[PDB]
Amino acid sequence: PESLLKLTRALSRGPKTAQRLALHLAFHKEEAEALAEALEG
Amino acid sequence: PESLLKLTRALSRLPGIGPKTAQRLALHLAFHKEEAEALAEALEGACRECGNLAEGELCPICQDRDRSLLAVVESVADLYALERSGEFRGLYLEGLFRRLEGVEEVVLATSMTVEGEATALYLARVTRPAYGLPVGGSLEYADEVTLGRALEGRRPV
Amino acid sequence: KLTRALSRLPPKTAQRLALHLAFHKEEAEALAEALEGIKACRECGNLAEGELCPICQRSLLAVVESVADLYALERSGEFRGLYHVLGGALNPLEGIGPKELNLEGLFRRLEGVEEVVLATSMTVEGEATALYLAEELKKRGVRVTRPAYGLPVGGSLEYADEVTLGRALEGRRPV
Amino acid sequence: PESLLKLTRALSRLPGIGPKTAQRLALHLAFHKEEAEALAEALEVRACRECGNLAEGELCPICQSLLAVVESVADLYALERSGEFRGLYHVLGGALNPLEGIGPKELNLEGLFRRLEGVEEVVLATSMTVEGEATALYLAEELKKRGVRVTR
Amino acid sequence: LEEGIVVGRKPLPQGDLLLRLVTPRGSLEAVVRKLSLFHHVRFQLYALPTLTQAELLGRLHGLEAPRRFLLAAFLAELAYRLASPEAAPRIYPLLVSGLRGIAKHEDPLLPLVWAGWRVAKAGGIGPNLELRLKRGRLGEEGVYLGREGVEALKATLRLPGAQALPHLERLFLALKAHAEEALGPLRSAEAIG
DNA sequence: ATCTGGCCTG
DNA sequence: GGCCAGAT
Ligand SMILES: [Zn+2]
Ligand SMILES: [Zn+2]
Ligand SMILES: [Zn+2]
Repeated sequence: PESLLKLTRALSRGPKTAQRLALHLAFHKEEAEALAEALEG
Repeated sequence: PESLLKLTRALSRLPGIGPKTAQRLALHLAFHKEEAEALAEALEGACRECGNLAEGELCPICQDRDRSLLAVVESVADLYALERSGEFRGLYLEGLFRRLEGVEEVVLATSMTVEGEATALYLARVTRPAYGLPVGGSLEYADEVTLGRALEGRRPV
Repeated sequence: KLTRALSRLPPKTAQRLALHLAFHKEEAEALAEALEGIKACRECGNLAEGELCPICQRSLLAVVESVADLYALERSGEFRGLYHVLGGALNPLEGIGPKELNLEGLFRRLEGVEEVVLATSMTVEGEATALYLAEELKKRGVRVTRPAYGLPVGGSLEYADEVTLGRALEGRRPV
Repeated sequence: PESLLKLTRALSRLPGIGPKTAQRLALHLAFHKEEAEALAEALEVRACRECGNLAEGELCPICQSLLAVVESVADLYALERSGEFRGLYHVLGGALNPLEGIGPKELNLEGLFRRLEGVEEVVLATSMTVEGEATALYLAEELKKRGVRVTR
Repeated sequence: LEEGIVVGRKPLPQGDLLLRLVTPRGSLEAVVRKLSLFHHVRFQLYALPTLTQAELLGRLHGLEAPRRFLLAAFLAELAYRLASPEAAPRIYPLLVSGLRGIAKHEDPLLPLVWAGWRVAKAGGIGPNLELRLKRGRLGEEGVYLGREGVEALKATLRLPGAQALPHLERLFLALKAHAEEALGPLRSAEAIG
């Protein structure tokens, strides 16, 4: 999935943790929104 | 500097990163706003009938598929892996008994973890994949229990 | 000559040990003595004092690619049959074929009623050898059995290959 | 067999080995019979005439100004892989350990005494270990009193 | 990152594996620490180059037949021996098409020879067809190809494969002789009897 | 002088 | 698998 790979790649800026976190954020919309807000913040 | 507190808490909450790792990541991202903005601009770039997560009420499995075959999956990572596999045309525990209606064979796609073992024992047509040796590699790079089970699971051909 | 011999062993530790051996003649002589002392059973193929192993001195038989595999199987403890040790596997790329294997030695030990476990490698070549031996056995009137394909113990689904999963599915068993 | 037992004993006795590793290598050599005699023939260079180091030939490459002092060949190999220094060197036959009982009389240091002639600078390439550092400092003090320049 | 096929598996005594692959950019040899045969795979090489990542793109399940496996190994070996970097962009699609044909068609020998003749033509080893072909030249010596065989060979060498198939619906012997004359003996030639 | 539990490299 | 810190 494109957004998944984009997330794993941004997190890579190991791959297994990058993947686990991308999956978690995909499965936790609220937490991912809060993280995007804090990053904008 | 009070703004960074919420960011540190947010990164701390996710599993696999400690509070000091989160603080280090926040500090590294504080003076590197170039890739912080790149990540922010790159960020943008489950149905009851299945249990699959997808945009929209109906998943792509619901949206050329049959209701005859239903497989129970432990985690959605395995669901994505089997979607990358594509060997079942069918649709994709405690609630299994009251989902038995409309199901004529039960597919068990759960992993072989001890939790899956206990769930299977508790739940005791139903089918389960076999225990055997993998493909490729070297016979000297295996484990004793797998050898024994393959010797006793030896099939006739 | 020393560096290459030390590297053949399955870098810095190899070198330190070679240096120590150079500085410890007695250990090197003892090792040469043990090597001369060390310098396959006619039927089983395992180790043996002299000609026949203590076991030799049988309805089940296990075909195996190498002696290491035989020993692994015996360590498993779930096999008390006999063995026939081939010289390898078929390989056109290495000029290995019916004129290179011990087929005729195999046929001197086989009988009509028997089961031959097909413990070949899990490759295209090992599978081709398995099918070929099975056909040769069905022609010569003997049962053919094949170990179960499936998932290994302690294996995760995410990291399993698509072929292993497909075989697991196709070979699914009732419970 | 008993030969396998003695081979495993010999392998376990030598440093830097595991008993499980020893057994697995014994079985591997039971599987490979040509590698046995190959290692046997590869098993069978002496002390340098001047320095006394192991030499591929007649002189060690050190001989073929600067003077470094070490205790093990691993230090020399780390130096050569670094490869920033070309002067003379040395290897010592021990380290002055109070609990072991090693003494300066057991050291090879009169060779260093005569070697002192025509030495612009010396480097104390001692091991980071505290006992080795103390021994190196004590030797450097014993050599400073003679009137030679000592550098770190 | 590169995409190619698996045509060589040489086990290494230290538990590693020697891999031989060909891409549309040329053949190569690679190694792996500690991907099955005849699989179209996309792989990333690091430098013999050491493979780091591999992605499976398809499996040819029907190759497990003994004769079919032998013919596929023959085709792959001939392709590799003809795998020049300049001809690689031509041979690679021909390789894939021949493998698919030998996997799917009832008789593997038909698409096998169909792909092999075109690979020989495109690899600079095109035989001179201007009834028995010897060292790639027609004459009274060599394997008796016959008028029908000569016509089918000319049609395959000139017409595209679509209408070349009906013509070919013994040339294998001539192709093997020509390849042996051009490049020397073949390791896999012992298998067929 | 002995002995348990944490650590790094693999 | 193998080496070290700290209490008895
Ligand atoms: Zn759905
Ligand atoms: Zn025996
Ligand atoms: Zn010298």
